[PDB]
Amino acid sequence: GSHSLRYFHTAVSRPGLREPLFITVGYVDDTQFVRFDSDARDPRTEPRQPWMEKEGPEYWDRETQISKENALWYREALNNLRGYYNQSEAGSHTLQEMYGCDVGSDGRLRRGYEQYGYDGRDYLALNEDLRSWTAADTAAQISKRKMEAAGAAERFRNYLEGTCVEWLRRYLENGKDTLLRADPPKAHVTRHPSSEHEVTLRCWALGFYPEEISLTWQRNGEDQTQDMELVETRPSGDGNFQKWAALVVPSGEEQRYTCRVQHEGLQEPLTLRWEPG
Amino acid sequence: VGYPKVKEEML
Amino acid sequence: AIQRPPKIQVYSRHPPEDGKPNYLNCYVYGFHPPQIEIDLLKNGEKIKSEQSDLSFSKDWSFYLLSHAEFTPNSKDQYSCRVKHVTLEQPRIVKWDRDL
Repeated sequence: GSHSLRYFHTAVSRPGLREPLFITVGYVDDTQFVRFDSDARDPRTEPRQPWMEKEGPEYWDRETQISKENALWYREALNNLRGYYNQSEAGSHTLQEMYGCDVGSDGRLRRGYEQYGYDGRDYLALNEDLRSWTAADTAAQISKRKMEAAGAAERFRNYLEGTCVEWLRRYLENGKDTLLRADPPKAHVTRHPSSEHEVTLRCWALGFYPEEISLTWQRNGEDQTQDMELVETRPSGDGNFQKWAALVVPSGEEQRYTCRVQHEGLQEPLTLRWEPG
Repeated sequence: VGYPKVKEEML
Repeated sequence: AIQRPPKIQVYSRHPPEDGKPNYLNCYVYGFHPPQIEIDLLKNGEKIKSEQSDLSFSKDWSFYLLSHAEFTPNSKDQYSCRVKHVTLEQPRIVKWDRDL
């Protein structure tokens, strides 16, 4: 199995306050493991999993220090971007960044990422070659030129190929019980009759990890996705996920319809039907 | 661990 | 000019049953910009809740979970109220315990 370490920064300007809001969250696969929030009383990087308590106080202090400096960096970035776009300081804007590394089962760097978003759109991205950049427009071309003149890509490539991949290995060992599990969904179909003519069948998948899952409905080897409501996958609140797929069928034909659940924790796909009781 | 941003490498 | 309204699911962590402690969740996602207010209501009044750390998806849209421990029972009604720039008035989504 492949694995990822990813960090997510969000900077939000706040017209007439001393500082933007800066939040970082880190994830290994689909598990959140750290956070930093510039608005906390005494902002610090904090664990979000019990097994991160394995890291000593140097780890926390250092993550905290760079987060603070990151917050300063974002403040300047937000100012510069408004300049490029002739946007008044009176208005709030959002800069977002996602970055990290994917590693294969073989344990080595399969792919590195560094992407910026501005007011919800792609802005500037490090290419897969880890030495060139893609700018979304002429503002981002200014940022691209700055990154090229500074040689930013080189420093980031060094992180990815060393530090990133090495720490992900370590996190994967320290949280092995949490992180290396594949908890299959518990699945069942429930019945919800509006009238004597029509009933909604809801196929539920609960308690699963990791997030990726396939729920589909079939009638006779015939796929029903054009009639089904598929909700976005949602968190349990305790480190797992939940999802359902519903479709309206005629009363008395419930047994013609099957729900198929596919997930990494399942040896084979589940195929389920609504069952009396 | 995360990556430190430096002011010399600026958007 | 990118403004995406939130999508909202209200739900209990576990299949609900009267007198059994549980967790009430309001998952709010797909939204932009990130400023948002998310309140869990019990019979139309705000209860104490905690909120997850701001995070986002591949299309830059944000997601948050607002959650509270609760003990369901036959009388108490629950809902989640969301305020965002894309909503002309606050949106209230009722907890449907029979989904």
